Amino acid sequence: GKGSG
Amino acid sequence: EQLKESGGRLVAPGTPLTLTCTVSGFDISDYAMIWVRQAPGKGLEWIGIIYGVINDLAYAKWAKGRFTISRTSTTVDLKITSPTTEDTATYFCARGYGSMDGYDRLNLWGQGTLVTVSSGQPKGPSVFPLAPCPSSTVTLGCLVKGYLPEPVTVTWNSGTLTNGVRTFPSVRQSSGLYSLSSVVSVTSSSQPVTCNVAHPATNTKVDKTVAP
Amino acid sequence: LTQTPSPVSAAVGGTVTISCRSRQRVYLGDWLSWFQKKPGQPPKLLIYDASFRGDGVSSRFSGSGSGTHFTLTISGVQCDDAATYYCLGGYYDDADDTFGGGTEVVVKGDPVAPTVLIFPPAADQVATGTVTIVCVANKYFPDVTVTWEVDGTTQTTGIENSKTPQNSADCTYNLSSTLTLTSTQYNSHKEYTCKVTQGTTSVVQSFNRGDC
Repeated sequence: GKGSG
Repeated sequence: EQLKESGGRLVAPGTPLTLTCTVSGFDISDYAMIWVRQAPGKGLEWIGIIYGVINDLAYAKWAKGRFTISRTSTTVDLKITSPTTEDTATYFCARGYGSMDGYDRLNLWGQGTLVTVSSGQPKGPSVFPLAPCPSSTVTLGCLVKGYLPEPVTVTWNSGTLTNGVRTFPSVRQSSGLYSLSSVVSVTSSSQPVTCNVAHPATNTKVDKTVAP
Repeated sequence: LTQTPSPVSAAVGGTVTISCRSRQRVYLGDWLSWFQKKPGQPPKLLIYDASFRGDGVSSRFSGSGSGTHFTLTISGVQCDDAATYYCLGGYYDDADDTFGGGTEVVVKGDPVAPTVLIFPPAADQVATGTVTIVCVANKYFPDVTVTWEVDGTTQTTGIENSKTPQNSADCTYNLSSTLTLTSTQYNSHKEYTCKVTQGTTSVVQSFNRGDC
C-alpha cells in the first residue's frame, strides 16, 4: 500500500 | 459533519503559531485531513496532509520545515514554525477520503482562520457615520477606519436590518492598518438607523446611530 | 499548474469551458479536482477524479480529460457562477499535490448604470485632523472608473477603491471610492465631486462644504 507515496 | 478552524491571530515574525481544526460528526481515523491556505489576493495553496485511516503524513515539496502537522482524537493541528509575512493568509482544513491508495475527494471544508504576520500591535477601529449633505429613500453608512488585524463585523440595528445592506471589501492602508465602509438603503423615516461594529481582536464593540 | 488566464467571460445562460494543464501525469491518469472559490467562503468541490461530480453539485458542471490535460465546463451559466475556479493535481507523492493559478469567471448579465452617492466627512472626523470622503457606486455592470474633483481640480492622490464581488442574483458590482485629505485641505475648499464613468456614460455626484 503506497499511502502518501 | 463539520470542520472548525481556530487559532488565527496577529503574530510577530519568527513567533511560532499553532492553528487548530476541530472535527465533529465523523471520525478522523476514517479519513485524511488536509491543510490549504490563501494569502490575500492570491490562489489556493496546498500545504500538507495527515492521515487517520492509515498512519501517514506529508508536507508540500516546498514546505522545507515551515510547518508541523499532528493529530489528536478530535483535532488536527498546523504549526507555523517561524512565520514570515509570506505566511499571512487564510488557512483552511479539509477532509478527504482515504485508504492505502492515498487520499481523494476533498468534499468537506472548514470556514478558515486568519493569520496576520506583522511587527505591529492589535488596534481597535474608529467608526464614523455616513450621511448625505428630498427623496423617498435614503442611504446611510459607517466608515470603519484604522483597525488591525482583520476582520471587523458590521451589522445594522443589531442584525434586524439586512435588506439593502452593502459592506465593502477592506482596504489595507500603507500604514498597515485596514479600513472599510458599509452602507444601507432604507425607506426614509424619522427612524434612527444604527450600525454595530465589532473587532474581536481588541474586544471592541461600537454602536453609531446615523442621522439623515 | 497552468490554467486559462484571468479573466474569462461568459454570458448568462451561456457556456464556458476552462482548462488545466500539468507537467506531470496525475495519479492513475485522472486524479484532478475542480473547486469553486468565492471571497470569504471556503473552496467548494465541484469535480473529483477528472469527471465525477460532487454530491449535490449541479449537472451544469462537468469535467473531462486524462493524463495532463483537463477541462471544467459550465453550461447554462448563472450569476451565481461568478467566482474563481481552481484545479488540483494529485500525484503518486502527496508532497507533489498542487493547485493551478486559478481562473476568474466574470458573468455578463444585464448592463446597469450605477447609482452614485457621496458622503461628506462627519464633524467628529474633521476633529481628528484627517477626513475621508466616501463615494459609492451601487448595483452596476460593466466595470467603471472613478474620478475625484476638488473645486474643479482632478485629484491625483489619496484615492482608494474597493469593489465587491458580483451579485449572485443579478451579476452587478458595488464599489466604494474614498478620498482622504487633511482637515486643513478639506476646510480650504468648497466643492467635492465624485465622477463615475462607464463607457461613454458618466454619473456625477457632488456636494458643497457649507451646505453641510
